[PDB]
Amino acid sequence: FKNKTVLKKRCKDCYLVKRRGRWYVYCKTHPRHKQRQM
Amino acid sequence: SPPSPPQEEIGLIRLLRREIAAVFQDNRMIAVCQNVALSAEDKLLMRHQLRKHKILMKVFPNQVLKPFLEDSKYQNLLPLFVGHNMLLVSEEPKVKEMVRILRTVPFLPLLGGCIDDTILSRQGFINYSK
Amino acid sequence: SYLPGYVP
Amino acid sequence: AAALARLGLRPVKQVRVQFCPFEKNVESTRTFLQTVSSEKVRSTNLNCSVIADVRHDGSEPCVDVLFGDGHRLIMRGAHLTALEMLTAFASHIRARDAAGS
Amino acid sequence: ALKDPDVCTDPVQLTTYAMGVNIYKEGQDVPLKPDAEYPEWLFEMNLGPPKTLEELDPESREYWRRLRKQNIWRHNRLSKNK
Amino acid sequence: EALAGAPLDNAPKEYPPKIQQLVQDIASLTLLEISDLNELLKKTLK
Amino acid sequence: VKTLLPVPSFEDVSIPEKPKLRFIERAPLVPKVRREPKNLSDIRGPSTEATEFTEGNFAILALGGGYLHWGHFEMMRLTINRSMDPKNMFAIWRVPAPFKPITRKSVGHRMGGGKGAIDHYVTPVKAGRLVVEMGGRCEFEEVQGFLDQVAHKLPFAAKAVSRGTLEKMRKDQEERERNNQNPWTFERIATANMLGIRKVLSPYDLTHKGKYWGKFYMPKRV
Amino acid sequence: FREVVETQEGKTTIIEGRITATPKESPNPPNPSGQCPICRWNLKHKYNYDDVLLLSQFIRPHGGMLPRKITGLCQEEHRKIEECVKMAHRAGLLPNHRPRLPEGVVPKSKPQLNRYLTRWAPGSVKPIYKKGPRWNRVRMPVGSPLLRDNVCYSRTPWKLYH
Amino acid sequence: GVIRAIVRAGLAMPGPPLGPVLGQRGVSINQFCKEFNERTKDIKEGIPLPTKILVKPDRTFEIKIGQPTVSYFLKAAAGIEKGARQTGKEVAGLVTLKHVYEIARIKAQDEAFALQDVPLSSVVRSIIGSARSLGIRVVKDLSSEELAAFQKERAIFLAAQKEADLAAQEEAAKK
RNA sequence: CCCAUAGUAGGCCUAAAAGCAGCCACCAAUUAAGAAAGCGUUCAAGCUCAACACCCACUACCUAAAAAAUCCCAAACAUAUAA
Ligand SMILES: [K+]
Ligand SMILES: [Mg+2]
Ligand SMILES: [Mg+2]
Ligand SMILES: [Mg+2]
Ligand SMILES: [Mg+2]
Ligand SMILES: [Mg+2]
Ligand SMILES: [Mg+2]
Ligand SMILES: [Mg+2]
Ligand SMILES: [Zn+2]
Repeated sequence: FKNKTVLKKRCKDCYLVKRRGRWYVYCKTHPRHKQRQM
Repeated sequence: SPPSPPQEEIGLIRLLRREIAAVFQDNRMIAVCQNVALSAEDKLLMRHQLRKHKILMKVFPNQVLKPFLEDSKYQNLLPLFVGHNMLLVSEEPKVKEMVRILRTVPFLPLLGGCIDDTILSRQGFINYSK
Repeated sequence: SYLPGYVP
Repeated sequence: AAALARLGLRPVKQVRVQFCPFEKNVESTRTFLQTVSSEKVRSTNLNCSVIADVRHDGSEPCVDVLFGDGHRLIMRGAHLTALEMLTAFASHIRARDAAGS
Repeated sequence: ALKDPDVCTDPVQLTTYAMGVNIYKEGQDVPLKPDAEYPEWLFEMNLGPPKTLEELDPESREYWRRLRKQNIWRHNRLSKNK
Repeated sequence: EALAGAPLDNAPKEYPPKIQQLVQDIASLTLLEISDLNELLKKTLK
Repeated sequence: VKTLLPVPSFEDVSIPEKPKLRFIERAPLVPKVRREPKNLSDIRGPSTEATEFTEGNFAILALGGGYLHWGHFEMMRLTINRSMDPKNMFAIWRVPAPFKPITRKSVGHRMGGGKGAIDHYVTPVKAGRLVVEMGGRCEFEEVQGFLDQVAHKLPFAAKAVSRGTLEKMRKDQEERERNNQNPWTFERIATANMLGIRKVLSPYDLTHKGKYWGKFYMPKRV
Repeated sequence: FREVVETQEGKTTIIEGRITATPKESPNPPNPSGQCPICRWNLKHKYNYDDVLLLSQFIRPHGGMLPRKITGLCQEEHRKIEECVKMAHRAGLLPNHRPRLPEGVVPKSKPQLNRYLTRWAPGSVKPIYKKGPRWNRVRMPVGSPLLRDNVCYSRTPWKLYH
Repeated sequence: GVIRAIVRAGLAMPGPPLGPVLGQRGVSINQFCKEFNERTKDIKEGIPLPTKILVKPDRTFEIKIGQPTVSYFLKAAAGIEKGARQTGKEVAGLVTLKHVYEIARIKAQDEAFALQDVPLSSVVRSIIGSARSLGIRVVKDLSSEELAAFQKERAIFLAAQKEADLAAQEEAAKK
């Protein structure tokens, strides 16, 4: 997870999900694509 | 909401409407198989083995073929056209050849059609062949 | 049995 | 296709799809046939035979699946969506895969 | 070291024989037949630039085949920057 | 104007009504008339 | 049968010989000796120059006032030239090179002792001015991406526009004023000195009409 | 509606679907010109989170919302009911639409806190440890901004932030 | 899987680029060279033949050899050795419609065109398309005198091109 | 979401340039698929996108944060007729 003010999907396997009141980018193919809304 | 002016029919639809009429008028056997998802090679090969007996393989969208059949005499062929549908049309009934080529693929279903202006089923063709 | 302005 | 192909047809001995094409309730079963008959799904297991039976007796469509373990799955598509049948089909594949091994 | 076999350079032969049609060592050059021995559609082929959308008939497959290619070209142009 | 659907595979054999008239017409005719008809039929079919 | 539509044609379009943006100098060739007053009004209010399209069909539209120093020009030039297709696209500057001298005093100095020495040059810009104009055999969607990237990096609010979107912008603002249901408008109250309001307004507000505050442009104000 | 029954007999599973009784819309809507169930019955801007008789018609047996394509609601009303159902669940007004629990699962006792007009999910909200000044006070949202246009019978408008 | 590359008739060698690909996938390079050279023994050496090597899971290879590439057929029928460096601006060759028709008859037997059961008209339209990319101009009728004139002019143009290339190469040496 | 065969590895340059280092063309087979829009390969393979078929995705096309030092800081409240 890297904090980001603007969330961007970096590959086709990235998916946006809202959990615990904030938006996250999750990616199983490339875990480095994981992002947390700042 | 005010309806929108009906969109004018596209020139391709007219050409498809005319090719369908011709295929339906200038042929005798008009089988209707389900265009299963065979590989490109297998589809091409099976289409060449049918062409050995000059059994053409047509493919028309179900949005042009349906309107035509609705207003045409073949009003009972509609139920068949729910999904992918290829036509196996020949100018002279060559059912036995088609049937043996169609039996090489166990999962390709022959749904029916109309030979000599007579709407048949699958067993009808298997009977017309014998 | 519902008028033009009836509201449930 | 791709979703089912990812699971594979390793524990499926035979799949038989019986429908009456002239009937008006076979759309779901025919869509199921299109998915299972895909080159990708079939390529997963070449020993599994997909058999499509076309009948005009007027009976309701049915899908019979025979697994290697000997258990069978009968799905009646008269009042079932293609997605529902495929979902149930995949679940049984997962169950029969762990049992055999 | 690998290249094609030597090509002919005789105007008489190149205009009276199809040099590369015969690929077998034991075969002979293919003599060009007279004009009357070729089908009519051969001499009606479009030897110039491709017909434009305006020239094509809106009720022919060629017209819509040309429009689909132009749309793919446009989609590629728009997608390049995206 | 709309051809009839295909009969069920298990349903009893059904013959079109238009031929039912032809079946009866043949019985009424005489053999000598049927014979003359046959001579022209055989040649016409060849 | 997916319905195709005719694609736009750019056969009549012609690409200049020099499609890329030219180099902008830090300072004028002849250095200015006379130091000038600050004159902040040169970035205040609506723009009167370079508000319309000339050669191209796409541009970056200023939505505020600000000064463009050489660093900004390099950002604009390198970004557009690197991103544009020289064969099918051309770009021109719609702003002059930095010409207004900015003075700076020595670090650590006290107030007084005369004006500071000239340090660098800037280009004043007003809201509504086109900053860079692009054209060629392309659509707005092709250049909108990198033009918006440049607009975000400018020292004032800016947005990539086209001949169509710019005209739609102006038409929408005119329609909002015509269909506005508020019986009270800033223009009416200010020009009639209703409530003695001009005691808290600037003489410029008679023409700005509440749409401009300092260097900031308020597009939702009617 | 359509059900699905799974029966395992003789080491064989049979999957079947049956059509059960389906409810029908009441006859003679007061506003036939309406384009969705809400405006056909003049209910726009006239329902709240506690109108479970209305809300319960658009949810699944386990509390889930129904698709907009099936119910026919418009995007605007479909979103309003969506928020209203979340608030109804959180208020405890739908005790017979609880989530499905797998066999052998019994939730552990949790502290009971009565609440209503709950916009957010309890677990996703942090305490307001620093309230801030009066001119920049951090407020606690109450209700939903989607219902801001509901008919107001008082002279004071709905306060959505406490 | 299927390995598809153009291999010249009778000149298969264990070197790159086909060799490494065959080795990486487990197929023996020497065996293929022997089999291909034997089955391409009746074809003039140096003819580019598109080959399709079907590799089975046990690393036994089947080769499917087709008709020569249309680039060869058009180059040989024109008497040219290399295609145009800027097609559409320079005419590198000149053939007649009769030449294209004769090429279509042989190319129509290829499995790509044969399996589609397309009329010879479709194959001729395809060959004309490839010719427009080689710089070869298709004309309805060509005389022996007209071909000599073009060959004379083409030789001059090609000679100047060599001089220009030499200048660039010589300039690069001075750099 | 679904799906992908083919003249052909277009020619040129290049040790190699095979849709995808560059230059030129950008025609054509199949009902349908750019001489290729994005990745990838030393070059190839390989994964997508634009195609067909299937068929109501029946898309919004406005953007978007936070940290300080003694101890948060009125209490509270969505519902009864504008006064
Ligand atoms: K900015
Ligand atoms: Mg095509
Ligand atoms: Mg190709
Ligand atoms: Mg090449
Ligand atoms: Mg290339
Ligand atoms: Mg490829
Ligand atoms: Mg490359
Ligand atoms: Mg696609
Ligand atoms: Zn990713």
